[PDB]
Amino acid sequence: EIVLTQSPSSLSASVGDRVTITCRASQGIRNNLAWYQQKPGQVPELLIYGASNLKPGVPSRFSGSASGTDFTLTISSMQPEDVATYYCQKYDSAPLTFGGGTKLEIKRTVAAPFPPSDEQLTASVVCLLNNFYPRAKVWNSQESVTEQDSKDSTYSLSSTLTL
Amino acid sequence: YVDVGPDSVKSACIEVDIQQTFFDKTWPRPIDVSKADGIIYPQGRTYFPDHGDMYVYSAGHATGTTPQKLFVANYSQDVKQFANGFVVRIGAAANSTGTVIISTSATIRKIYPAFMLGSSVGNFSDGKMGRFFNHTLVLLPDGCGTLLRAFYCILEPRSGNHCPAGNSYTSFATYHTPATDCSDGNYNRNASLNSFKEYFNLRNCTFMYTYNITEDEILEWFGITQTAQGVHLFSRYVDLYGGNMFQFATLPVYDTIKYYSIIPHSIRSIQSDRKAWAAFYVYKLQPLLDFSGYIRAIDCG
Amino acid sequence: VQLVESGGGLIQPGGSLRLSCAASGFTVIDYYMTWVRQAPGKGLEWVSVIYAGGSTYYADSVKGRFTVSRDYSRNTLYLQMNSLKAEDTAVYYCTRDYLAAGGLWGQGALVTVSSASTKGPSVFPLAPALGCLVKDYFPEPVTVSWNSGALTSGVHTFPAVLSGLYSLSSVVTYICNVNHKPSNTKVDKKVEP
Repeated sequence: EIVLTQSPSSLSASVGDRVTITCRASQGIRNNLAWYQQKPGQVPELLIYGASNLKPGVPSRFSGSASGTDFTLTISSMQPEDVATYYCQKYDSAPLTFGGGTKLEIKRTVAAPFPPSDEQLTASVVCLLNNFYPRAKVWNSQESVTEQDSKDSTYSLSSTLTL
Repeated sequence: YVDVGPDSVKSACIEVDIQQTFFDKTWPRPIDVSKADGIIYPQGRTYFPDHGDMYVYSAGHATGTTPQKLFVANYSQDVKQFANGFVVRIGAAANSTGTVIISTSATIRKIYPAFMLGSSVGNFSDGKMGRFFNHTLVLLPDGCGTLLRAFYCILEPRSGNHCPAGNSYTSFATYHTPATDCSDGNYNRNASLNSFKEYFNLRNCTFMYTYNITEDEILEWFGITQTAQGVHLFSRYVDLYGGNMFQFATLPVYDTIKYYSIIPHSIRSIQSDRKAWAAFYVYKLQPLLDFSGYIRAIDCG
Repeated sequence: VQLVESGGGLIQPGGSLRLSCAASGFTVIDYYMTWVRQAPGKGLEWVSVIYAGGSTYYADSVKGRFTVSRDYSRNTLYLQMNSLKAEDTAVYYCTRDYLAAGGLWGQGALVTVSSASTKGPSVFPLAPALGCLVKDYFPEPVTVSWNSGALTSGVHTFPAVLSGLYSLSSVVTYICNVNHKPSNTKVDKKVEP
């Protein structure tokens, strides 16, 4: 059975780079491979149909490439806006198998950056720190290391300890 | 190269079911010479074929609410030869009782023919015949039987599901729906064109001509010839009930025509909307007259 | 052209559910349509496909439990789920055929399969950097806004992290407006200096 292996699963980009992703398959799918873009927090959207053709909605910068065995989704230039998760799909036959979505990022340097409420006095203690990149260890708790924000320039962390 | 519009945005051709046992219907009707049937009037002055071939168009499968997959026959696998030509008979057994092909019976209605004429024929990648190479001349009815388009272009098969260059392909067909494509006043003239573009991509179109036809229920005859000057179309405007062909258009086709193909048709209708349709006949124009003026012919042999 | 979905909520395991997708601007019978789910914190997954012609194909992990169909008169797309388990908790979508399979996409519907009873949140006062902490609510999500939509900049809302009860915070740098639809609760909280 045809398996769709999308690599890399995590993509690190800079201020200057051209996105290049591959999608290995174990059999022949004609050219019925679709590349989707999903901005996190929203429903995905279609980028390229046929692995080389462009959607009228999307611009011409995100230019596809040929498909010998692997399928390359090139992009002319890297911009702060293009941070999403890119997915494969094979609409060639009945099993329309997906894969993994590749998060993009924008380059930036290395930077550094709550008593419990009286009604519950349970007791929860939280700590705050913000505006750092990359994705820092910080005072029984459930640490919530939040994903770097959609800008990828900055984000914040917050974790709670319950007494 | 003319502009014909965009192409289909669908990523998968509609499923088609092919059957022959339910489509092999015996309706024997020979041709009588002394009937003024398929007799081309001489051109430039005022003063010829037999059971023939039969082609049936049937509505697709359906349920109580939503229509199911299409239903065609193997009228595309078989490929015939143009030779001198052929004579076209349409609207034969209308105004009578006929089955819905798919016990149930209804009144028989009229249908119009679509043709694909070319010189080089092979077969698809799967191994099924019916592929035309190089330039091909396509005559397509449009507007629910109130228009005729005729274009000259190359056809590129598509690689989607059920499409000629894809997976699980049975045949390519034309379809239209009566609820949306056909309406009073608001008729759609690009329905069958979109159904054709669903399967094939039209490239390098030299010409595209349109002719307007009035709705009727009249038994009709048609023909097409090729000479040194070009392709002559032999129909309606001059004679309507006598069945005598006359010229109305010359098409710049200079390559030799050697093969022709018929394109099956279907209508997306539910069980309650099933209407029987008329068989469409084509007779070979083997090279082999009483006047009234119009002719009203005896075989020498 | 647009698609709007409905029919999601908390369900005990071993029970059925239905999801409905309504389409505007076209007809369902023209193009094939796809049901695609996405687990919370996991990747996209293809649940089912229905083709023009009533040919339906389902995935191996959902075969024997889910069913896809459509209604012509209402222009609707239906997905029925039976013998549900905790694994089938995700956000589902209906998608329409276009240049590719997923050309049009939808809005999404969250389905939670668990036995825990529904409970509204217990918002807590701010601790001034200031925000309102939400605790012990079931199921997700809670919509959090500040100053009745006036505050949008500086708002960082964190996802809920798990007694199997959700808890989260929303820190800005002032009134916290939190709406929990499953419990039909709306809480407005004020901050102290």
